[PDB]
Amino acid sequence: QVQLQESGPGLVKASETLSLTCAVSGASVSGNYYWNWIRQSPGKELEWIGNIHGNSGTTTYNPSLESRVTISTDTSKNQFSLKLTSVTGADTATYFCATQFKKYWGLSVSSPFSFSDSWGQGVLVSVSS
Amino acid sequence: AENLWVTVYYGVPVWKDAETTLFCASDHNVWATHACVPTDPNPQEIHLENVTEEFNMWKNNMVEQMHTDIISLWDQSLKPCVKLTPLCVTLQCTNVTNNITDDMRGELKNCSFNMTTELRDKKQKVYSLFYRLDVVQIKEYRLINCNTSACTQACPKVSFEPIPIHYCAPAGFAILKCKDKKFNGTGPCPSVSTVQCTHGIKPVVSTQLLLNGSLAEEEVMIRSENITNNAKNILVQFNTPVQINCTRPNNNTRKSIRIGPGQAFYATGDIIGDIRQAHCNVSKATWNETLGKVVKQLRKHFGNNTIIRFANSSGGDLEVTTHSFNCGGEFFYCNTSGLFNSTWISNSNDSITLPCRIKQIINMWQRIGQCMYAPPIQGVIRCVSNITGLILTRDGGSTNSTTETFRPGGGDMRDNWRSELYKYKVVKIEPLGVAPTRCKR
Amino acid sequence: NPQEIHLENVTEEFNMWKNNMVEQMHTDIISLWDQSLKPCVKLTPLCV
Amino acid sequence: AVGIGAVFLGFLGAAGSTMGAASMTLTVQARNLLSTVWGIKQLQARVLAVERYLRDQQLLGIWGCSGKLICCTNVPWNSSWSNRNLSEIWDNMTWLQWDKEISNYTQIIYGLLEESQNQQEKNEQDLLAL
Amino acid sequence: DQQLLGIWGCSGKLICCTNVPWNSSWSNRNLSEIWDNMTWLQWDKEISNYTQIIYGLLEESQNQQEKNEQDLLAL
Amino acid sequence: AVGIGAVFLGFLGAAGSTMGAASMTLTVQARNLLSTVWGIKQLQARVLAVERYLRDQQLLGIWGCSGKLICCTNVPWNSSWSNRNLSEIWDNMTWLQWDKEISNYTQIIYGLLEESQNQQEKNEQDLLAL
Amino acid sequence: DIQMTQSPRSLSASVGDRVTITCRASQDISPDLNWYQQKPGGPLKLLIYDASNLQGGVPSRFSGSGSGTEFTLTISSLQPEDFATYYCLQYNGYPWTFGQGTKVDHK
Ligand SMILES: *[C@@H]1O[C@H](CO)[C@@H](O[C@@H]2O[C@H](CO)[C@@H](O[C@@H]3O[C@H](CO)[C@@H](O)[C@H](O[C@H]4O[C@H](CO)[C@@H](O)[C@H](O)[C@@H]4O[C@H]4O[C@H](CO)[C@@H](O)[C@H](O)[C@@H]4O)[C@@H]3O)[C@H](O)[C@H]2NC(C)=O)[C@H](O)[C@H]1NC(C)=O
Ligand SMILES: *[C@@H]1O[C@H](CO)[C@@H](O[C@@H]2O[C@H](CO)[C@@H](O[C@@H]3O[C@H](CO)[C@@H](O)[C@H](O)[C@@H]3O)[C@H](O)[C@H]2NC(C)=O)[C@H](O)[C@H]1NC(C)=O
Ligand SMILES: *[C@@H]1O[C@H](CO)[C@@H](O[C@@H]2O[C@H](CO)[C@@H](O[C@@H]3O[C@H](CO)[C@@H](O)[C@H](O)[C@@H]3O)[C@H](O)[C@H]2NC(C)=O)[C@H](O)[C@H]1NC(C)=O
Ligand SMILES: *[C@@H]1O[C@H](CO)[C@@H](O[C@@H]2O[C@H](CO)[C@@H](O)[C@H](O)[C@H]2NC(C)=O)[C@H](O)[C@H]1NC(C)=O
Ligand SMILES: *[C@@H]1O[C@H](CO)[C@@H](O[C@@H]2O[C@H](CO)[C@@H](O)[C@H](O)[C@H]2NC(C)=O)[C@H](O)[C@H]1NC(C)=O
Ligand SMILES: *[C@@H]1O[C@H](CO)[C@@H](O[C@@H]2O[C@H](CO)[C@@H](O)[C@H](O)[C@H]2NC(C)=O)[C@H](O)[C@H]1NC(C)=O
Ligand SMILES: *[C@@H]1O[C@H](CO)[C@@H](O[C@@H]2O[C@H](CO)[C@@H](O)[C@H](O)[C@H]2NC(C)=O)[C@H](O)[C@H]1NC(C)=O
Ligand SMILES: *[C@@H]1O[C@H](CO)[C@@H](O[C@@H]2O[C@H](CO)[C@@H](O)[C@H](O)[C@H]2NC(C)=O)[C@H](O)[C@H]1NC(C)=O
Ligand SMILES: *[C@@H]1O[C@H](CO)[C@@H](O[C@@H]2O[C@H](CO)[C@@H](O)[C@H](O)[C@H]2NC(C)=O)[C@H](O)[C@H]1NC(C)=O
Ligand SMILES: *[C@@H]1O[C@H](CO)[C@@H](O[C@@H]2O[C@H](CO)[C@@H](O)[C@H](O)[C@H]2NC(C)=O)[C@H](O)[C@H]1NC(C)=O
Ligand SMILES: *[C@@H]1O[C@H](CO)[C@@H](O[C@@H]2O[C@H](CO)[C@@H](O)[C@H](O)[C@H]2NC(C)=O)[C@H](O)[C@H]1NC(C)=O
Ligand SMILES: *[C@@H]1O[C@H](CO)[C@@H](O)[C@H](O)[C@H]1NC(C)=O
Ligand SMILES: *[C@@H]1O[C@H](CO)[C@@H](O)[C@H](O)[C@H]1NC(C)=O
Ligand SMILES: *[C@@H]1O[C@H](CO)[C@@H](O)[C@H](O)[C@H]1NC(C)=O
Ligand SMILES: *[C@@H]1O[C@H](CO)[C@@H](O)[C@H](O)[C@H]1NC(C)=O
Ligand SMILES: *[C@@H]1O[C@H](CO)[C@@H](O)[C@H](O)[C@H]1NC(C)=O
Repeated sequence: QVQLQESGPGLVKASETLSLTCAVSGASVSGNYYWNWIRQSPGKELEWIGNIHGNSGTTTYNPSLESRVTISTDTSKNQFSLKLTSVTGADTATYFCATQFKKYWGLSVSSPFSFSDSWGQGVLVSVSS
Repeated sequence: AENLWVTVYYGVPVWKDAETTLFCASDHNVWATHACVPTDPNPQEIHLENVTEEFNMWKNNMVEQMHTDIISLWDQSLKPCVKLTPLCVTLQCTNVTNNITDDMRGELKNCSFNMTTELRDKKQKVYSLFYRLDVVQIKEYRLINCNTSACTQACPKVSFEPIPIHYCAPAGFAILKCKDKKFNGTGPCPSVSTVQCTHGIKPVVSTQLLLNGSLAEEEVMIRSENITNNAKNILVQFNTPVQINCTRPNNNTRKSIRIGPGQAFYATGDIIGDIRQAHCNVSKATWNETLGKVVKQLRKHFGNNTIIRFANSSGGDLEVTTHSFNCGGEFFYCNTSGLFNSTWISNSNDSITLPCRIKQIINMWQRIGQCMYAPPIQGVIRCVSNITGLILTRDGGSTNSTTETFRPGGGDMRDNWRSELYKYKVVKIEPLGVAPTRCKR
Repeated sequence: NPQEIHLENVTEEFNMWKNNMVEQMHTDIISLWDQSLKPCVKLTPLCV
Repeated sequence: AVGIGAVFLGFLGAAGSTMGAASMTLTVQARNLLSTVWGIKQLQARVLAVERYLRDQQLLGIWGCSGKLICCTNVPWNSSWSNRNLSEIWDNMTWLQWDKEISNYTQIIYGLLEESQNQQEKNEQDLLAL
Repeated sequence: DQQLLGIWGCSGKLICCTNVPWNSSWSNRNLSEIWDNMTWLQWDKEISNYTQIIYGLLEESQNQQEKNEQDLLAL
Repeated sequence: AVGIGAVFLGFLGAAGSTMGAASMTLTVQARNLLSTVWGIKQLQARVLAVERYLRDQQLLGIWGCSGKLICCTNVPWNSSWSNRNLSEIWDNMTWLQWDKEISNYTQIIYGLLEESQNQQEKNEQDLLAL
Repeated sequence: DIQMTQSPRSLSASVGDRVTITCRASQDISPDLNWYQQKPGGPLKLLIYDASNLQGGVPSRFSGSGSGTEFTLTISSLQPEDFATYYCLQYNGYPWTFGQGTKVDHK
């Protein structure tokens, strides 16, 4: 099974860059996986930040945060990192790193089905003026 | 009632422990990569879920294969090089006393002798600077190896720098890797993967200290085949590295003497400026913190109220009594006595300096009858390295006293390879299987 | 009695300047020349 | 349909899976069995691998299961070899455990298969004689 | 080569025709312009880029056939 | 039922027996065909043995007798090869004597078998075309 | 962006009661929708994938149904551990939008 653990600074200042890291065990970052970064602010709805393809490196960010989100991967450390520039008060939230995929028990994409997903414990980040 | 019948399957995922011969994979050197296959740019690993295996680092044949391959490569590298047969002559030596300190008195000898030339009816008179460890008195001296065997000179083009090497198994076999942290090398590993071959392993040769190695991902790890037995060495793996800076400061000079048709001997001409001792430096606070971690981990196996002592080496050959290594072609032997000297009881910028010596006639592996003459290196030399482990030995250990004393050890190079191949094993697949099934032919 | 089979309608592409047979022949000739000289006298004492 | 990953069980991935699930990927294992002093050792290893492959293929051909990955036979299953029912074998066990259990009843089954296949060949020849 | 032939169920045969249908994307030419107006070298040059997928299809088809045969013999 | 010995005809033990009796133990013979300077010779011998085994298997496969020890064919028996009847062959002669007798009519039979198997394969393909 | 409306926003029920939650999308996304459960201060647990397939290890009481622009999650017999926030998520097209979260507590 794939396990994910988040880490990063618990407090950041306004207008600074928030850097978070998520380390994965049981799988490889370079594999055919979609590594996801999501956030949830206190008492609000979940907001999907962005995603990156492990094998190809293609990145897709939320249009609202497309101008301030950067997702990268480190194969040597077996992890992936998120950078959020120009953080503000609204950015205070709990950030989660996730990944979901389909595991096939045969050959080619026709054989049975096995949906798998993993979400980390998450890290709370607060932005101070 | 069962009406079951034997049915055969080919390709079942079953394996057994086995021994085989692995081959190279790598991205002028003594460790020849010419006869080694290129490595795949994207290695593949398959994590086996629900598979718990059995591992034993002290019964791994890969260590033996690595030792044999390293020795074979070292022997092969020296074959097409000059043999210093004519160097066994009567030397006439004098003390060197030009701009020397109080600790380099008598270490260097200025020795003159007769030598052959390209024409076999002519002789020349030459001189060179030798080390006191190389010449034995017969004002007349001789090389230390002359009564044991004649032996060769390393060619000056080959480099001694280690290069990573990967070991990949043949078809029909597999390499299982234990991904469980805190795994002490023996017992069951729940978490296992399959690899085509291992990470790059540098064949670093050293004693009493493991240099340029791998670090434990979590904390200091202590391993021993039987920790109750005092005759078995203890391998300590650090969590963080400790930087060490070694240097030979003398501005050496090299000259060539033609001893025959297309044969040259490289002698030390003269030293420019002052003459001082080579030495190493290691930070004090970092070493104290590392020893604190080591004693904290040692208390787990040897009681919580036991006094833990670090003392000097017992004795023996210079190779095993001192931290011996090679820094850019020059062979250092250093006195790690300021490090392992302290006692621990249950409850700024200065650095420790190890002064130490250099040698030129080398018996690398534990063999007798084969040397290796290292030509001198020109100019000052300096190097920096990471300490990432120790090889310790427990002296005595009787129940009379409640104090445990540990001393540095080494000598055998298999312990150096064992610290790197502890989490790997080799198995062979068994694709034929039989089961009950309800057909009938 | 060597055998030759003429292939009809087959038009091949040839390039003399990138033929590995030449390299193999050169290596084999050099190896044979080196092998022939091994069991022969070495004139070391003639340097006088 | 976007933001979804696809992964296939590779080589020995089905080692921890049950027998029934592991029996659906025999080809990935089957394909991997085939593919101066040091050259001698490398060539010896290659020759040994080829010999092992040929020995296994010869045994399969002698049992009459040539060219098949799954080949059910005519030999009845003696209850002395094992007592467990199919429910507790193909859905609650793995191939390694089965190999460990049955490792001491392997050769007699091979001999029975050989003699059975010889009998079938003789009977087929007799039938075709008419 | 022999193992590749055997895995597809064509063991011990020189001409062994299979169950995989011919996708028109691989080649649109009809049998008249293939078996009577072309050569094996030209065909190999033409279809040199659609080879591995056909091999995988043959493998999966043979596996399915073996499974179905076992199920039929179970009854 | 005590004090009785059980001995099996081993390897070439049937070399002196008749053809019919010798044809009942083909497996024991079949299993035995597979299993610094001196290493070269040993490896050369092993490679030669493997090559011989593969050549024999290819010859068997080309005739349509793949994976069989007693495979019957469709080629009629020309009377010019041997006039003896089955009574004086399978019950009053040995395989060595038969090999000595028919040692000069072997290759033509092989060619006939090859051509017959090719024709059978073509006809089977044509039948399946419908 | 595909917008999601989940109802009821907050629900109160006792142990053993049948609970129904509806989630509607601005456009057809079937069968691409998952149902997740989140306890206070903990990570989200996947209950249903593809809107009709029960995730391995989930109790059989949970079920999912619907299609088009209307999907339903049903808990046949509510349990003490079932009091949580339930969300519906889609992956047919970016961005991935979650529901507001239906909170089920003890009456
Ligand atoms: C642990 O790892 C560290 C780093 O990972 C090791 O430290 C490195 O050691 C190497 C080798 O000593 C060193 O590279 C040398 O740096 C010298 C100074 O810049 C260079 O002069 C030297 O080049 C000479 O040697 C090469 C062969 O090694 C030749 O190919 C080259 O042409 C040079 O040789 C010329 O010069 C010499 C001297 O004048 C002359 O005699 C020759 O004839 C020729 O004319 C190497 O490039 C790195 O700089 C070190 N790294 C650091 C950070 O210091 C350390 O050694 C490892 N520990 C152990 C125990 O192995
Ligand atoms: C490694 O082992 C674990 C269990 O030890 C495997 O997970 C198990 O997978 C099986 C089948 O995929 C699950 O069985 C299912 O049970 C449910 C509920 O009873 C049933 O509705 C299904 O029809 C199916 O029978 C089993 O529950 C599950 N175990 C756990 C604890 O979740 C896992 O698959 C193994 N790894 C591999 C690679 O096979
Ligand atoms: C070696 O050769 C000898 C003879 O050359 C073999 O012994 C022969 O065995 C056959 C059958 O086992 C005997 O046939 C018998 O013939 C009598 C004739 O009246 C018949 O009544 C019986 O029913 C049977 O058919 C044959 O007599 C016997 N020969 C002798 C001289 O006794 C022997 O078997 C051979 N060895 C091996 C290992 O085959
Ligand atoms: C080693 O000894 C030699 C020979 O005595 C020294 O070389 C002599 O150096 C002096 C000047 O110091 C010259 O005048 C002589 O001509 C040199 N002799 C020869 C034969 O060249 C050499 O200096 C000594 N080296 C050291 C380090 O003391
Ligand atoms: C090099 O050889 C010469 C002679 O070939 C040595 O000079 C002789 O030394 C011996 C002492 O052992 C004297 O008895 C001779 O009279 C000397 N002969 C001459 C011609 O000088 C010289 O000592 C040798 N050099 C070294 C360093 O040993
Ligand atoms: C000594 O140890 C340090 C720390 O482990 C090494 O520096 C690391 O080098 C790797 C190169 O693979 C980098 O990925 C890390 O980011 C580096 N870490 C730091 C903190 O700088 C250093 O290379 C080691 N020295 C030698 C000679 O091996
Ligand atoms: C680890 O070493 C100890 C010390 O040798 C072993 O215990 C000894 O076993 C021998 C066997 O005959 C006895 O004679 C000694 O009296 C034992 N000494 C003590 C202190 O118990 C121990 O067996 C070794 N561990 C293993 C697993 O073999
Ligand atoms: C090891 O440490 C000693 C000091 O304990 C260093 O000696 C100093 O070296 C610097 C070189 O930049 C000189 O400027 C100082 O004058 C030296 N001080 C003394 C008291 O000798 C030595 O250089 C260090 N060596 C290495 C290789 O790090
Ligand atoms: C070993 O050598 C390294 C590099 O020469 C030393 O690291 C330097 O230390 C000085 C003084 O603190 C700094 O100004 C440099 O920036 C450092 N450089 C690097 C690359 O780290 C190190 O202090 C030495 N350690 C010992 C124990 O002598
Ligand atoms: C470890 O320390 C001891 C204690 O200093 C060393 O023993 C010394 O050995 C030298 C010989 O070179 C004597 O001159 C000293 O008198 C000894 N010390 C004492 C207190 O008697 C021992 O040599 C050290 N270990 C090594 C390997 O050098
Ligand atoms: C290793 O270093 C230690 C510490 O300097 C040496 O021990 C000293 O040896 C000298 C002998 O020349 C004594 O005069 C000192 O009193 C010793 N120091 C102490 C603290 O006892 C030791 O000799 C060195 N190793 C070797 C092999 O010489
Ligand atoms: C050289 O110096 C050493 C150390 O001072 C001394 O023991 C030796 O006797 C000296 N040899 C001479 C002056 O020939
Ligand atoms: C060579 O000489 C040294 C010192 O004179 C001695 O220790 C050694 O034993 C000698 N070697 C042999 C083989 O006698
Ligand atoms: C440490 O090694 C001992 C050696 O007997 C073994 O019993 C123990 O299980 C090992 N520890 C772990 C965590 O595997
Ligand atoms: C060593 O001596 C040479 C020759 O005088 C000089 O060029 C070089 O700079 C010296 N090296 C050092 C480190 O002083
Ligand atoms: C060893 O430690 C003692 C501390 O009691 C100290 O006095 C002594 O100088 C140390 N020796 C060396 C060689 O560092």
